[PDB]
Amino acid sequence: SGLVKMSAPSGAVENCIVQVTCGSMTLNGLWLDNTVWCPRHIMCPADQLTDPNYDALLISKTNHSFIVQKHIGAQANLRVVAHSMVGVLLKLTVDVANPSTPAYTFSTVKPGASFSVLACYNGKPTGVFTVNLRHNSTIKGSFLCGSCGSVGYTENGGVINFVYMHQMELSNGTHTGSSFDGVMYGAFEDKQTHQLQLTDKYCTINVVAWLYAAVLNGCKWFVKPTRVGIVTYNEWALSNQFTEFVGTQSIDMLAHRTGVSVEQMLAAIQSLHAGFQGKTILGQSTLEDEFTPDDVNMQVMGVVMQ
Amino acid sequence: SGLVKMSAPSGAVENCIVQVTCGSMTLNGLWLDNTVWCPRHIMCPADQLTDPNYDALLISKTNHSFIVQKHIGAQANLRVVAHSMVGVLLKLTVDVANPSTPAYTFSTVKPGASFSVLACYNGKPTGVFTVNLRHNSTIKGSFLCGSCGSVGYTENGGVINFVYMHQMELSNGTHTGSSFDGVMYGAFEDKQTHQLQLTDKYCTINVVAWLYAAVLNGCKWFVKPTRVGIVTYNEWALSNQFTEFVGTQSIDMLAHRTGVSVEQMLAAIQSLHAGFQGKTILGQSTLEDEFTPDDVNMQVMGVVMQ
Ligand SMILES: O=C(Nc1ccc(N(Cc2ccsc2)C(=O)Cn2nnc3ccccc32)cc1)c1ccccc1
Ligand SMILES: O=C(Nc1ccc(N(Cc2ccsc2)C(=O)Cn2nnc3ccccc32)cc1)c1ccccc1
Repeated sequence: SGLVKMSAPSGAVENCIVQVTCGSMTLNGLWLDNTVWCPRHIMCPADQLTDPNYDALLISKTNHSFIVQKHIGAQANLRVVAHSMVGVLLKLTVDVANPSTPAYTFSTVKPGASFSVLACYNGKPTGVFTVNLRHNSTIKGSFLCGSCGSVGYTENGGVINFVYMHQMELSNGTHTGSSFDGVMYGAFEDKQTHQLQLTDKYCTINVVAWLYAAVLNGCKWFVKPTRVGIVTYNEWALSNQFTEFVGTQSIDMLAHRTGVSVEQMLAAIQSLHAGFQGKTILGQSTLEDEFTPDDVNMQVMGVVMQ
Repeated sequence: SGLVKMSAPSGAVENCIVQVTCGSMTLNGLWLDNTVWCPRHIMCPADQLTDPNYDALLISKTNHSFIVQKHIGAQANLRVVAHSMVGVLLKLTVDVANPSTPAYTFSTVKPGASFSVLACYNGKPTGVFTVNLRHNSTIKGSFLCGSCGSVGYTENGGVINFVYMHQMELSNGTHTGSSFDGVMYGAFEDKQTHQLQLTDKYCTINVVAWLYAAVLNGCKWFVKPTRVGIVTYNEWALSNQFTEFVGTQSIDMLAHRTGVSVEQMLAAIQSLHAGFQGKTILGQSTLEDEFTPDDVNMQVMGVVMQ
């Protein structure tokens, strides 16, 4: 038992991290087969950060402009033989395939989805943590400018699913990046201008999963006979910065295991949002919305007890 | 900017995880050079878990009693050629040295220290997370029964420092294990009996470090001119389940960078302990005490807030 933020083991991703340098700027890249991916803003000189013309920047560079180095493991300097833009990514073709390329896929995750982040600095892995794609398609991470190129991923049956490359800090502790098709998560441009974020929202179904985790972990004081219909909850959610609830099979099975109904949990959310009354749930006095039902499922399998 | 629970990258440790089976019990082991470590309760029949005779169990086992397999990466079946007891651990000697043994050390951490955990199941790494050794030398982690043998570690300069091997769950969300000298953390025996947990406390210096991280991230509402001397706080701490504050250079450094004195932070603690007044710090409405000063140092290095 217990519930903690858990990341996928990072070894397979660590073997793919490299350092990329262009002019005075350096950050991290991801080396898969004969390709190195990094943010295109590596090309931008410090004085043009507000107004980058990436098309001009691209063609002002030669292949030799980009120095690519592998520092950890089987150390190497990698010759760049082509460079092109893929949305807000630079795609550097190099003359050697990464022999440690894992089986992999690319995906774009949806708000409410969790993934692991390998934080990197100067081409070396430095930390691992998990985030959730926020309703406004930001993430709440921990980064420096030198951490750009850090990689978000999930893992399933030996296959690494690459979903995020770190691009920018939008505001304090608020970050965004692109999927590997080069599309930036959310309504955000890779430039150094104030950009307004859409309002964030609690991910209801994640909150519900977390409350079920709590109940399986013996924490149940918040469960009452009180029920709220999904239609009534969703109307309330629109006025209180929660997402609308749509049930899933995974939630249904958690309800089955605990004997606590979805309508009870939605009622608990409404009460708890008004206040925790000096009490805690799984160590917290705020609603937790970054565990998905799948994340919870992985960490439970106890019999409901009490 | 941003502050998240960060773990050390796990790849170096992943290469050392194996599966160990004895009779019908299987769990995880750590393979370094020609040695495999695992909890000694792998020898115990299900029906003797209340009062195992580990010395008699050891004698009844042969080297052939133990099946060790590497299931990930370079797969292997490892032949056991010796077995001996090391406190609450078994030390198996195998006939093949792990070719991927990292530079490593062993140490035993003190209450208030953080370390990373690679959760494993049937000899396969499954997840990474960070814990803090509690005041009663338990940890608040996330483990299932097949997770025994999972490994706790830190990184120090390309050296893996192994500090924990998971042994048991004491109560919901409460765990302990041993260092690799085979000494169990805390007052706990490796038998299936209810054991008394000494009362936990808030680690004051960690809470202080967390408050400093908040200020460095532009969260400052809790800072007042109010001060409380160290000697006075410590008197207060004894009656309110906080550890005594002893100053360190790391904390002094944070105080200097933020211009907020330790005494102001201890005052904030006394106040926040009474209640957060409907406000939040770094997203939370409870005092966070599992970030060490060094954990915080590594995630800060932005420049001046007001
Ligand atoms: O510093 C340099 N470049 C740079 C690049 C990107 C950013 N932006 C905004 C942006 C995106 C596209 S254009 C501008 C971030 O959000 C970088 N970033 N990303 N995560 C960060 C966390 C903390 C601080 C900064 C962080 C800022 C600066 C530099 C250094 C030497 C030579 C040339 C350039
Ligand atoms: O299940 C078996 N053994 C076993 C071993 C240890 C434990 N204990 C307690 C303990 C310690 C020393 S002796 C007894 C835990 O705390 C295991 N543990 N460790 N972390 C856990 C999290 C959730 C549930 C259980 C967890 C429980 C059972 C088994 C299965 C087949 C054949 C023989 C034995």
